[PDB]
Amino acid sequence: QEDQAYCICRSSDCSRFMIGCDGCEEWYHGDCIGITEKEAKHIKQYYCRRCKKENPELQTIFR
Amino acid sequence: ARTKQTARK
Ligand SMILES: [Zn+2]
Ligand SMILES: [Zn+2]
Ligand SMILES: [Zn+2]
Repeated sequence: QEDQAYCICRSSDCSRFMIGCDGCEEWYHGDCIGITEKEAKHIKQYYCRRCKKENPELQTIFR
Repeated sequence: ARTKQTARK
């Protein structure tokens, strides 16, 4: 699995669908991280790939 | 989750 830091959005005016990581508080482009809008409706807390590297205990939490 | 700018179609 490649590092996905390139999926991070640091642009103030970006209008792309994006989801916030609850582990590092960075914004991630949804298409880049492979999460559709429909799936994101059922996500309680997203944990990005780099956060789940840092703590392999972590998993995205669904609802 | 915290999300932004969904197409919401
Ligand atoms: Zn962006
Ligand atoms: Zn993260
Ligand atoms: Zn649900």
